[PDB]
Amino acid sequence: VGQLTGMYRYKYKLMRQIRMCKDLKHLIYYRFNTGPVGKGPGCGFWAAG
Amino acid sequence: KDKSKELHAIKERYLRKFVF
Amino acid sequence: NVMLESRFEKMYEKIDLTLLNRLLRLIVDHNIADYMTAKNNVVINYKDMNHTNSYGIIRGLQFASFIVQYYGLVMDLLVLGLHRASEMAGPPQMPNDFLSFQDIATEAAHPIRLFCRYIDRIHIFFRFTADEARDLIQRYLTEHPDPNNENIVGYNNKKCWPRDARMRLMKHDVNLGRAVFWDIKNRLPRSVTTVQWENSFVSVYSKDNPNLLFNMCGFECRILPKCRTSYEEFTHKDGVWNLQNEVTKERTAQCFLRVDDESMQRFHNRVRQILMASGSTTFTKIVNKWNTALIGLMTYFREAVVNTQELLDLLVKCENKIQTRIKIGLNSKMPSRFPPV
Amino acid sequence: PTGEVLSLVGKLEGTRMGDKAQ
Amino acid sequence: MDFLADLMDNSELIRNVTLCGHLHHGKTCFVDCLIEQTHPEIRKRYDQDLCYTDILFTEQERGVGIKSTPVTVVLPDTKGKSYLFNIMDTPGHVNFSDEVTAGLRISDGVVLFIDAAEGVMLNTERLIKHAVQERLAVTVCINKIDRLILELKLPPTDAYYKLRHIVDEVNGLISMYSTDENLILSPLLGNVCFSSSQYSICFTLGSFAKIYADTFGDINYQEFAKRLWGDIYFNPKTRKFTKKAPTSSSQRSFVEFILEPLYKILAQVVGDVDTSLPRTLDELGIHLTKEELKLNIRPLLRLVCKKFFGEFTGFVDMCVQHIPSPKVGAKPKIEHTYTGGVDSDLGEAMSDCDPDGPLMCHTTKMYSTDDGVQFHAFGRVLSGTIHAGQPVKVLGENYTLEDEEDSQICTVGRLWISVARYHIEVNRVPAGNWVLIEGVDQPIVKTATITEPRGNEEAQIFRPLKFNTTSVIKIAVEPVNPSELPKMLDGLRKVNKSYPSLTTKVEESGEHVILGTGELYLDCVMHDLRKMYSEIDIKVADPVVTFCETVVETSSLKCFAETPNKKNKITMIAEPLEKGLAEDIENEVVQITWNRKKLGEFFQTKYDWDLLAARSIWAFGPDATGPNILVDDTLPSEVDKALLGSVKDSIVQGFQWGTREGPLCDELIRNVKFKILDAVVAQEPLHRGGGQIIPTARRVVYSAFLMATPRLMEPYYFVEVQAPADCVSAVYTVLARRRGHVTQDAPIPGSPLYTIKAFIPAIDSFGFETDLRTHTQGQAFSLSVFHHWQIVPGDPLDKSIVIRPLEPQPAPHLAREFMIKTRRRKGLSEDVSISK
Amino acid sequence: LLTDLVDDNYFYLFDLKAFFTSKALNMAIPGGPKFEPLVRDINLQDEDWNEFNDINKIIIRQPIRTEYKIAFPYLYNNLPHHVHLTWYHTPNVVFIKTEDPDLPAFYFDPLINPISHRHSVKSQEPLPDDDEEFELPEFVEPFLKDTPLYTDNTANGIALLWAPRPFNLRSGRTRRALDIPLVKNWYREHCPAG
Amino acid sequence: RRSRHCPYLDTINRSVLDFDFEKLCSISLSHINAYACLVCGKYFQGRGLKSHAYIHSVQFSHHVFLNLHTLKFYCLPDNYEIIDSSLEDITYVLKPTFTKQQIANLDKQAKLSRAYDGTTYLPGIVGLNNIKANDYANAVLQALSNVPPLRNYFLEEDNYKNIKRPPGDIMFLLVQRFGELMRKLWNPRNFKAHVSPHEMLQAVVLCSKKTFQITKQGDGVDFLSWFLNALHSALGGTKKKKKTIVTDVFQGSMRIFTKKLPHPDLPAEEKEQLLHNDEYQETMVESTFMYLTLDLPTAPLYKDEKEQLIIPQVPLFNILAKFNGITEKEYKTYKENFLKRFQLTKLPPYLIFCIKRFTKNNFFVEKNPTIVNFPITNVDLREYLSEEVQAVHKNTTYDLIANIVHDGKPSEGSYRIHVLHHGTGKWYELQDLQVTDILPQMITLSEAYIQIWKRR
Ligand SMILES: O=P(O)(O)O[C@H]1[C@@H](OP(=O)(O)O)[C@@H](OP(=O)(O)O)[C@@H](OP(=O)(O)O)[C@@H](OP(=O)(O)O)[C@H]1OP(=O)(O)O
Repeated sequence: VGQLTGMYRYKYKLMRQIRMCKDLKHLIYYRFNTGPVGKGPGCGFWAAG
Repeated sequence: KDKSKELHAIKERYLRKFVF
Repeated sequence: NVMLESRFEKMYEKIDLTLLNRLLRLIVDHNIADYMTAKNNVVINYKDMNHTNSYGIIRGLQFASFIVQYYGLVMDLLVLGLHRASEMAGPPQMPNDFLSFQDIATEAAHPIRLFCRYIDRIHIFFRFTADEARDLIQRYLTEHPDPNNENIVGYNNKKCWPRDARMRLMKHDVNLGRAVFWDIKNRLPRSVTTVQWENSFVSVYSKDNPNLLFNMCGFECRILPKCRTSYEEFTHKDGVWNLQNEVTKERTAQCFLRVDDESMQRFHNRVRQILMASGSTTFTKIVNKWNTALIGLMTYFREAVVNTQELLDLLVKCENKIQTRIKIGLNSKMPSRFPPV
Repeated sequence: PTGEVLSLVGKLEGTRMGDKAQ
Repeated sequence: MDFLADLMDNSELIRNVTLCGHLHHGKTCFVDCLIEQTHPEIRKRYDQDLCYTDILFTEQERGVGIKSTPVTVVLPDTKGKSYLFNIMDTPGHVNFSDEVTAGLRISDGVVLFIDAAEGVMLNTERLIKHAVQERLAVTVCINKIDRLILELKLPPTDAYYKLRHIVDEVNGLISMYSTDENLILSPLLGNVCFSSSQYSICFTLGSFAKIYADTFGDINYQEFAKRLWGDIYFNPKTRKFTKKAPTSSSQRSFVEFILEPLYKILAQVVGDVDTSLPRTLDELGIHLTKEELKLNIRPLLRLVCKKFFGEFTGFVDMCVQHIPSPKVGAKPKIEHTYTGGVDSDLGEAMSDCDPDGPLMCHTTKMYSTDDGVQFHAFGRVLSGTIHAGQPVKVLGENYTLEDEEDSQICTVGRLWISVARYHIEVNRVPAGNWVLIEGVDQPIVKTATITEPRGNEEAQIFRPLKFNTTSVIKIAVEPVNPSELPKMLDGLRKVNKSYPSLTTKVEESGEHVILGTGELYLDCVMHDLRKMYSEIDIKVADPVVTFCETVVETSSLKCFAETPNKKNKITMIAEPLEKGLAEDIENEVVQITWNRKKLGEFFQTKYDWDLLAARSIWAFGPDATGPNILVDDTLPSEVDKALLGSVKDSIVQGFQWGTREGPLCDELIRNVKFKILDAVVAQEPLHRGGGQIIPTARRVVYSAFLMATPRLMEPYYFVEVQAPADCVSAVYTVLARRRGHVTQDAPIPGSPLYTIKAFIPAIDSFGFETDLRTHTQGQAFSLSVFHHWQIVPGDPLDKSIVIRPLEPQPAPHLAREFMIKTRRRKGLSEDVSISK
Repeated sequence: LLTDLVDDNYFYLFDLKAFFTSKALNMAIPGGPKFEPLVRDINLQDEDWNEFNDINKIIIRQPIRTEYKIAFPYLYNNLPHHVHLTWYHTPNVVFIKTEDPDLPAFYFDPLINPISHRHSVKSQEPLPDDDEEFELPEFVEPFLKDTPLYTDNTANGIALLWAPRPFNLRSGRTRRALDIPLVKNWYREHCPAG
Repeated sequence: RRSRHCPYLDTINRSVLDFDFEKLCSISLSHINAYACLVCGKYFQGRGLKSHAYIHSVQFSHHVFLNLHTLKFYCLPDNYEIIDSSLEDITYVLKPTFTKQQIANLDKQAKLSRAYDGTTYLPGIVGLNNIKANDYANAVLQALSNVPPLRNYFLEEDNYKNIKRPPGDIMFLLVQRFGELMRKLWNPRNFKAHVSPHEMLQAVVLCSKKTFQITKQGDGVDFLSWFLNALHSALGGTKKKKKTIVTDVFQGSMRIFTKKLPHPDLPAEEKEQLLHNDEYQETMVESTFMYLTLDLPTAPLYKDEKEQLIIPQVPLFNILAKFNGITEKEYKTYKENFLKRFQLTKLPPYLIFCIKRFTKNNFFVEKNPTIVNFPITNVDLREYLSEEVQAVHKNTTYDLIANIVHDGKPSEGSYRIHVLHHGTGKWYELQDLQVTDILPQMITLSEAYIQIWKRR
């Protein structure tokens, strides 16, 4: 959301959400891209964000 | 190295920009 | 070895004018003494408020310093005593040095071995034999019993040093420090002057305490003798005085310097009053005041800066504040990549 | 490049204070 | 309510039982089930347990029982005989074993709770051994039966095999401690009960046979229960019980009639709620409403087992049959506890448990109030009744008939019968009951005897409480503000009243040391001190263990000491004791009070000491059962035996004091034998005074012990861990890291978990539990108990060894370091002054 | 999406109470978060070399870790204020899940160490004279003989007992899609190694 | 019979014998069987074999011990009783028991008693040792010890013993230890010239529930009020008695006329109709007091025209213009003002005057330094009593016997006490340890805070 919209410029506290949304990604991606599946733009578990 | 880590731990116990 | 650093709390405000006049007539012509003491009794005025100063001395007088340097001298005779004061000052025809004695026996013939009064801050260095220290401790505890071992509560310490490098509040050492301070305080009459424990520091070096701490002239000093707890006699560290024995010409002790917290706070407040009183002021004047203050501090300490790692951060923060003040003066919106040229 | 005065706590500690003085 | 009070008068209808077992084995949950059965308005929540006896805030947060709780409730029997039960719900943690003993002394029966899946564990063995030592009746309850069904999914034959192995192992354990053959256990004997307190299942063979007889009729439930266990099979061709299997795969009677229906009901409830549960409940006669079938699996299972099994009558009948009432169970209790013995007139009167006899209470617990400023004593009445607002005489642990100094007259205020959460005020409490006495807290410290004043003056005290294990963990405790020093002391007093094994001692340097058994025990002690007793800030030193001192060689030269009177000379030598002899003294295998002819024969037989030399034994030190022995070996023709016997007592006190305060680091002395080789006693009676002999005796003891090669002894804990079979290597690694060696690693029969038994240094056990649980990610759990003193490697008197502060020293540098710092902690001198 | 954890022994010092303790005590579990101190107390953080806390009197064998000061907070550090006591030890829930449906629900899995009923000591117990005095009536049978020992749902019903919170319930209340954190238990547990 | 022939009687040193400490063992911290080693003055676990007292006897070579409770002496290395006349004084130091003949003779004493250290002192006028800067409690306790009837009541134990107590009532601990301290103060054969209230301060802290701590220094008026109210509760059975030793000595009866003042922002007709509505009319309410609180005039806030910076003074009778029908005090509240004029009914035999200092203004607390101008010999309160009760109270003359004075700012101040020796008529001030002989005239030139008056 920070890269797409850049809404953190008008609310810095919103960064707390942004840093979380990236964090969740690291939680999900490395559980997702674990087996034969590798890194790539295919993960679609969008519930957390 | 790791042997001195234990001693260092004992001694320590007793003695603008947006960042995504 | 116990060192007591303290100061007469309100000597300036408690110099009795009649007693001061008598003491001055002792050393100077009675006309001069009367003139000085009468000059110390004038009307203090400020705006709509005015009164008459009849108890303390006025420090704005040009000769007032002399008076202080005389009055404090009397306190020395009350602290050291006539015998020890004469031993320190040497014979009247062969005056001694600042810290020296005519003979070694005179040096070792009294607990008080070093003394310096400065203006109002007295530093005293006692060396106590075990029997003498024990006797002083018992004499102090006779009228000040401490069943709860509460002597450690109010004991001031130099928190700027780490726990191992600080003074260790052992029971016997703290008792000796309290005993020494009480003995010194008993000598001075409570009306002519006074010594307060809270605004004083007593540091003892023994088997328990390897470091001798004190603070003088804005310098936080700690001597750690090479004999006991010197793993390496390093010389690369430039903020460390390497004390030497004049007789053996050998490495015996090691002095660590540090800027006192009060000096750092004074410098910070000076920079603050430079900055805040800089509204309709030229940039050159602000930079000149900053340069003068910085050069004064750095050329006064010159070694205690490097060890005081907090002073470095304070100095760079103050420099950044001054540069930000100049930049805001140039333009309200702060620059992003302002140059240092 | 910012021009900000950076603290030298741990920076430039290798050299003595007698350097570059005569 | 009133029937409960009127039931106390009859001493035959009262059972004083204590529910003891290993940590987290269901004792508290079983008491919760009993409370729910007795109290209609008290029901557990569906998710959270009830934990009725867990009244402390610490217990409800740690999840572990901390203190014993009294529960006095009326329970129906199988026939319906409403008995009165005083249950002592004791903690299962080994560190709180003392808290069991406080409840074990005032109990006539023991209910050993054993987890079905885990089986016999460390604290279980310790508790059965200890209970057998106090000559108490032992009955076993296997709790958590559902773990064989809902967790292991064992076949019913294998579940029976696991239960039989569990019961047979306790039988092989009691035989190691009980000579009486009546202490055998078998569910058909009524000794063994089965239960699952999570789902409110509680049956013995008699109770389940009673259920059968109620369902079908014309069945003798006693005779049926006589054939519901073991290798006995059932033949439906003859409808008869045969010792031989009627068919090829005939299941046993227990499997077919007891385990099979329980397995099937649990399977239907947990798997077939919607399909077959109503049908099987109609078959079993259980009717559940439509809303009661909407509950989740666990509440529904608990409800359906409550309906089918009903009351906990099997537990009641087991306790009634195999645990003596106070009236019949008083005589062994008086013999093992009363110091004057059963032969005494007061002992004979107390053996009858007469409610009209002289008042004789035995307070063993001390419970704090809400505000913590007043303590209520808790004890068993053994003779007579105690009335509210009545002056009584409260003795102490040091009281003797010759010394009325330790007894203070106090007025008994209100009296309560205590049942967990609440207390019912009463006027009088007849003999054989448990009572909370208010107003007698001041003279009581740990354990006291309450009797009547101005009468029954020939009344000694009950024996001081004897604990399973020695407390060796030591923590120094100071106030953050020295101005608040008295409050801490006050708080210290309170914890000393509240923990039976706690030992608060002020040292020479002024440090107040608290003695505890383990990390959790001391953590709870400090929580109680900080939060409810002192209510002040407290500084706690790093935990350390207590050390002892021993010798390994005979003293090189005869060590002599002469009194300041310069008329009495004692020349002594020091020798180490044989292997196991010190343990024999500690275990009270032999006492100094034994007849002297056989006392020497013991050492002549088991240790081949000379009969004359063995008869020369003076006393043990530093206590009556202390592990140090003082032996006379003076030449008969050189020292007058009659004259030497005059100062024998003074030498005994000097020996005891010197052994209690060691010269090395002011600690206990163990495994040392001091031989008196020469005595020169002043012939004048007043020149051999005790005030001169005793310090001289201590000095010569110190000199002989120092000349003999000194060694430091550190406590070694015995640690058993239950971990998955994969985690054994991790436990091995942790123990090897913490200077511990594994003695055994055996699989638990009937469970994948392995039990690893090892010995660890006590001073190296701090954080060992945390290290093991964190490294194994919580799969491995450990319980540590003090086992035995062992010589620490290294020479403790080596002056050349240099100690580096803030470094774990190597092994040869341990014994020296363990001395010096300890001396620094005691305020002693830097080194051992041998010339002193 | 569900970890096959049977009991919360996995969350020994990694649970909510332990993290509250660590935040209150200004330290941090290795896998746990870091917080700004609850109270500054910088002056009291560095106390003087008292005779009580004298290091010359302290025997060091294994350094006191942050976990030790969290496992027993009232024993290992001074001033334990706003601190929480964690659950000591839930009994190890020894649940053995079936790996093949084509196997009886009540089965002696090889994971169980064999009981191995020993016959070294002949177990003797009081049992009456066999098949001579006691006879059951013809109407007396085990309570549930018609009912089978296990159905097809017995293994799955038992495995439902040792299931995460949403899946061990028979009924419940409907939640919002917002209020269901699917990955909440992923970071509540320890980070995977490597 | 080896008793009565001990050789260690010369070993006893009465100088170090301080019994003001708590009677708990210095090693086991056990309050039972407390034994004090007379050679060193340290308490131990108790007499007996393998006991801490026995260990100290065989270690320090100290033989004679005194049992704290039984008041008997023993030799521990041999453990036999000791009976000697010369030891009686020691027991009389530990448990000073006063006979009824001696109790009534304490107010007629004019002899400077001799201690063991030679520091002559007057009984009752004994310095209370400051522990942790709590001189307010020492001053209040000295003032109450100077009261003759209260002292005579507390000098004999059976006066306040064998009274029924509630099971959870720790209030007794405040009254059973006050008697001990008071009989320590009036003991004319003390080993030490001073007395340490350290034992009673523990009971004060425990009973007050952490307030009036030893370390902090609370207000003397508040502590006096709490102590007088607690002693009243501590005496009697489970239900408090109407006439305890505090009610008949300090409590008097006062009448209050509480009239509600109407809000100023009201119409005059509306004001008078509200007055007529009985909502804003006087309501006579009787009450009882332990002390009379005297409000002081506000500081002048300005220099005088002639004598700049003149200390403010007020005559006592101007302060005592309260408690009469003529004068009124507009007591202001955040809700509404009230007109409360007082009227004394029954004057207590001992009247305590608490002068209102340490007033909390809108931003902090400040002391009113106004000097109270009062006589110390003879007054008359007949003008301060209603005509109905003037006949009942034939005596209205009070003499100052005790005076509390606070020196220094309210942030940190010392509490000095001037006590009038009833036997001799002299005035002595005692600030903790320090005792001096201030002239009776110089008593009234102090910033008085609490005073005690005797009607004779
Ligand atoms: O971790 P971040 O710096 O926030 O960037 C991540 C990261 O890229 P980096 O490797 O540069 O850190 C991931 O990549 P890997 O760590 O797995 O290599 C991931 O991409 P993949 O998991 O698909 O490789 C993701 O990318 P996205 O969320 O766009 O799929 C995103 O990279 P960007 O946010 O820079 O695209």
